[PDB]
Amino acid sequence: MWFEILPGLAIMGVCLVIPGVSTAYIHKFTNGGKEKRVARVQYQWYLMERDRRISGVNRYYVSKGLENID
Amino acid sequence: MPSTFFNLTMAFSLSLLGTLMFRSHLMSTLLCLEGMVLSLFIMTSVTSLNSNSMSSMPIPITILVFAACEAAVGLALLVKVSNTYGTDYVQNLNLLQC
Amino acid sequence: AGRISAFLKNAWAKEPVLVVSFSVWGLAIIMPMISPYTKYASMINKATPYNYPVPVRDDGNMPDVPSHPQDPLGPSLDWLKNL
Amino acid sequence: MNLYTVIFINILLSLTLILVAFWLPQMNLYSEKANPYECGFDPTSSARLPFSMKFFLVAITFLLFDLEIALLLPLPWAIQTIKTSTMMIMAFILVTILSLGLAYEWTQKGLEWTE
Amino acid sequence: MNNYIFVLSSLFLVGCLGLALKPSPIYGGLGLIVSGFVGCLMVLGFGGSFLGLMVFLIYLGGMLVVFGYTTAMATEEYPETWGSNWLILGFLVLGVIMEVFLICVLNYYDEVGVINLDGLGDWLMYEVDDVGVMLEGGIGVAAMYSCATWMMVVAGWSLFAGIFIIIEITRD
Amino acid sequence: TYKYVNKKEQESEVDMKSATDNAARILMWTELIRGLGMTLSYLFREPATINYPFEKGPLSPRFRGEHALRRY
Amino acid sequence: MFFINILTLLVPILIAMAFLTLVERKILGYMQLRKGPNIVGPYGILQPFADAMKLFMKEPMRPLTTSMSLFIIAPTLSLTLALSLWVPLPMPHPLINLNLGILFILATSSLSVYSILWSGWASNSKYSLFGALRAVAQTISYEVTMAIILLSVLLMNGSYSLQTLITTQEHMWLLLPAWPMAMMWFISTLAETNRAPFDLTEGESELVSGFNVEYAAGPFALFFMAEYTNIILMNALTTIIFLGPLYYINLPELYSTNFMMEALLLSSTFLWIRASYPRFRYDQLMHLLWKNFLPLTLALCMWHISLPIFTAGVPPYM
Amino acid sequence: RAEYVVTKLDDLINWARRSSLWPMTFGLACCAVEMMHMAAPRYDMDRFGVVFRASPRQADVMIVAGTLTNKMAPALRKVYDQMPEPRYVVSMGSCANGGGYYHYSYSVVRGCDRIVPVDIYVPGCPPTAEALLYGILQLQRKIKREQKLKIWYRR
Ligand SMILES: COC1=C(OC)C(=O)C(C/C=C(\C)CC/C=C(\C)CC/C=C(\C)CC/C=C(/C)CC/C=C(/C)CC/C=C(\C)CC/C=C(\C)CC/C=C(\C)CC/C=C(/C)CCC=C(C)C)=C(C)C1=O
Ligand SMILES: CCCCCCCCCCCCCCCCCC(=O)OC[C@H](COP(=O)([O-])OCC[N+](C)(C)C)OC(=O)CCCCCCCCCCCCCCCCC
Ligand SMILES: CCCCCCCCCCCCCCCCCC(=O)OC[C@H](COP(=O)(O)OCCN)OC(=O)CCCCCCCCCCCCCCCCC
Ligand code: SF4
Repeated sequence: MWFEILPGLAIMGVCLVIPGVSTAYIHKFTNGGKEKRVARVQYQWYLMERDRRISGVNRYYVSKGLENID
Repeated sequence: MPSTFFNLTMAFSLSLLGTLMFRSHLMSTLLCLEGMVLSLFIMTSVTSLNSNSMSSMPIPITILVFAACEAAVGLALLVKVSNTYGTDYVQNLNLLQC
Repeated sequence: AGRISAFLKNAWAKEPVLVVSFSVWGLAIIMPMISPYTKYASMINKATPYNYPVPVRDDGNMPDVPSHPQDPLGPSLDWLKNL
Repeated sequence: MNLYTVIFINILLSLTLILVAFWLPQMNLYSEKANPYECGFDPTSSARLPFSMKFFLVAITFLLFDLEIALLLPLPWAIQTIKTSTMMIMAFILVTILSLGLAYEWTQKGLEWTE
Repeated sequence: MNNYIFVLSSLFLVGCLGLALKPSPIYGGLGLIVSGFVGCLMVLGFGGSFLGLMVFLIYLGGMLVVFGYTTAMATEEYPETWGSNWLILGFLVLGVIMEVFLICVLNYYDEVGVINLDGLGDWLMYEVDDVGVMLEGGIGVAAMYSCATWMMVVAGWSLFAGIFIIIEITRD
Repeated sequence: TYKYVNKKEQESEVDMKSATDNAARILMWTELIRGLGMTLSYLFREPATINYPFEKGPLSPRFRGEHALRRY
Repeated sequence: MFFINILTLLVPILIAMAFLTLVERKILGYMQLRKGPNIVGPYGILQPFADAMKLFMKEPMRPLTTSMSLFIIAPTLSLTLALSLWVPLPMPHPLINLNLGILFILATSSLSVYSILWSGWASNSKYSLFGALRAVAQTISYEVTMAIILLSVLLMNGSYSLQTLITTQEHMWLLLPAWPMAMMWFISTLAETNRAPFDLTEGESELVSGFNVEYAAGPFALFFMAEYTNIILMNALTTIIFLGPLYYINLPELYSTNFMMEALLLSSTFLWIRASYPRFRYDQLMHLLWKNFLPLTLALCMWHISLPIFTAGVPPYM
Repeated sequence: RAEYVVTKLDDLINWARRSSLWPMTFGLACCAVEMMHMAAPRYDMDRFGVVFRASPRQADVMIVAGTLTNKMAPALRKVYDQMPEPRYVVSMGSCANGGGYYHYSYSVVRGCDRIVPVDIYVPGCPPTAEALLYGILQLQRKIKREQKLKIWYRR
């Protein structure tokens, strides 16, 4: 009957869920538990570059807090 | 930037040579005209971006608008030429010499 | 007018796209001229701080400008806060 | 660099697919197979003759309207301006004259596919 | 990754050379589409993306209408691509050799400094405001709506008058 | 006898409510939505397809098939 | 890790479009009082794979009267543009985050039109020429309409990005503020994808196969993949722009699920339209767009210029 | 063993070609009326994976369904030749089989096998749509029996 289309619909459903979820998880894994930190403007890019210089491991996502100040 | 600007100036020169040297096709001449237009657009955009002349950034849009107007007029004239003869040949339109 | 009403009703029955387009064109012309919120858009875009506010020297002859951001002087944004 | 790599990966994927399509199967090429189709008969013309399209005025109008589109597209940054009254008036005038040109062409039967 | 803009400019030069060499207008429109995409990439590399995307979209529409017209009237039984005459190919490779020769000459003659092989990719972007919001291309094109209303109105009148012009030319 | 298939008897004049109904029919694509509903009902019906080599199509004793020579 | 991200974007999209072919055949069958394929797979799920293997094991059959360079370039161009168009979509985080995402979408769609045109002209046949000219007319009409629609909708939005569309539709959809733009955008996506009612480029009845009439198997499969990928993409773009899925900062999985459900619904809507309606004439499509949608969308573009000014609801730059 | 791997690969390609059979939108007469009755919802060829394509470039099998006239025969031969290489022919009905009712006509090719190589003959006038579906499945079995890779390997 009409529910015979549901296997193909479910395969399309999982194949459309997979890319966005995988992109979010890969962004988290690459950025260390945080999001991508998109930089639309030069100020945001400067913040990213400053964070990369501050961290010392040349990774902008390694956040440095109050433990650096005595 | 100076190497790229030299390349863009040479591209304009090549498109000008294409415009001046006809090969039997008014459409190809119009194509060379729009190649000159594209070269000028890229030159103006690169110059404004390099000099940070955001006040002069409307200039490429203006030249694009007027260039598309002239391309429109050229296509209309090519339509009239094709209706007159049926071949669109610059050597075929020659009867004004006398 | 009878002829105008009959023409508009016939146009609304037969070509109800040009009627909608002209009505929307007229509404988009008229509505900024009668709305009480028209000045607020310009004031919001003015109050949006895309640049650093460059401080001025203290010659002691201007009492209008503040001396600190936590002062009653200056262009407060309570209109936008309560808008 | 990332977008460049994705573009090159998609291009290489399409090239790999068409290379597989061309080197995988068995080829048997002869003249009647590779002749142009023409619904089971030999074509009378060469399929390169003039075609004489009927919507040429609509195409030129499309060029002009595409450049009007290019003019209208910086509006999302234009509405962030500090004046907004001259901006609103200018946008109204631009859309109005574009609509007036379309209306004049419609009245003069420009978009009617003259045969 | 330094000479990326130079590679793009060379590709633009090659595309304009093909357009000058004048194939059948199908391939002329192809060469202009490639040159438009390359110039878009050059503008994007030099700065704001709005101008490059604008010229790309505009030339896509333009070459589409051009393709329709060269199918309609500017066509022939055997539209020459580039190999109908060996002179066209020989002249293309001659222009390529001349381009290489001239850039080598200008690299050897490094007194003026227009093209330098060692200094290529060093002077692409001169000075940029590192910290700052609303400094990209497209803000000025928006400022055409508020600061250059004369530019806006002459462009709009050009398009309006152009509609009237094309109707009167193709009135027949 | 005969009948008309597209001729209309007189006219329904011009009215604001009828004009609004025609305007909504044109703008809201009502007959298109109706056709969508019809094929949606067909989607939710049961198909007439038989499983071919296991369920054969019905026939009749008069059916003309393959020839044969008979015996007493 | 980025190449793994590219794989997890590209491979699910290709499997999704193959099963879109399966879902299209089954939905059309069940609306035609028959079934879809149910023999090749357990429930027909192996039918697209069998079709793909047959098409890639038939010969490509290069013709005599054919510009071979463009004849080969065009289908690969179409497929790579479909995937490149799939690149910048956020669900809710894009693979490639672009400031001018919608402009990128428009440029890539126009280049796909060029792929169709070059295929039609290169396959030197009269039916291919007919299909190419019909593609020219169709893209003229929907290009001008689509540009105006996106201008007005993104004027209601802020920048030309798509994460900004997510944050705009965080509280409410854009369908309720601009539903006429949504209707005209749905029709324009049909015209962009060359789908029924107004396909007119692969017109099986007016022409034989349009621009694919000389393309044998292989590159024909490439054209089909590009077309169906563009179908899923236009429906995905419609649900990102107008039917905004629920977004929460803590978990994006419900955003991805909501996006999936609405994209599936709009793809099934495309198949529904194909089952329901007959074909336009390609001059009637141009007349319909340029005489109904273009004046209405010009007026609505003016209305959406005026609306944030008189309501003071101008969106932020970021 | 290379024989086993080659046999399984050949079975895979035969399965693909038999599960995706695309006949051409090409008929001639009452037999083609029964052919679209085989396309009808009852004996769903699309359920079998059999779907018409208009162009011969996208076709796999020509179902010669009708009377092959002398005036028609160059068109049928040209259309068959324009197919890509793995192509099959199902003659359908008495006309396409051996001329049938018009066998002694001055204008009828006595069987379409005089023009194109016929893979499967389907008898009837008209054969029922069930009978044409039987011929289609018999063609599927026939191309299931093919051993191209194994013949190549022992070649
Ligand atoms: C009275 O007078 C007469 C007539 O007048 C009325 C006649 O007419 C006439 C002629 C009569 C005939 C010819 C009869 C023929 C019958 C008909 C005309 C009617 C039957 C109906 C139709 C033709 C309409 C069919 C309608 C449909 C809705 C069916 C759908 C059809 C489609 C073509 C669309 C769906 C698509 C497909 C079937 C194929 C889709 C699949 C692919 C292309 C596969 C591509 C996918 C990939 C490449 C994916 C690969 C990628 C991957 C990642 C996969 C991974 C793979 C792995 C192996 C891992 C005669 C003689 C006549 O006397
Ligand atoms: C993405 C979200 C979902 C979208 C909808 C998807 C589901 C529905 C799909 C339906 C089937 C679509 C398949 C293709 C159909 C193609 C035909 C078609 O649609 O033609 C267009 C038809 C054309 O109709 P036509 O062509 O028959 O018109 C006749 C015209 N002549 C005689 C000149 C030929 O309709 C339109 O153009 C209407 C467009 C939408 C209009 C919306 C107006 C909304 C109201 C505005 C404001 C009103 C108040 C005014 C101010 C008041 C102030 C107080
Ligand atoms: C079969 C042949 C096919 C040939 C045609 C290929 C078409 C490709 C797909 C369509 C492309 C249309 C034009 C798109 C241009 C890029 C759009 C864009 O906005 O790029 C800018 C973007 C970064 O800009 P923005 O978003 O502002 O980010 C700043 C802070 N985030 O990103 C960037 O700055 C990245 C810049 C590079 C992006 C494009 C890379 C293209 C690489 C070349 C491809 C073709 C090579 C030649 C053929 C190969 C052999 C077949
Ligand atoms: S065999 Fe019989 S049914 Fe078939 S085409 Fe001939 S006369 Fe018609």
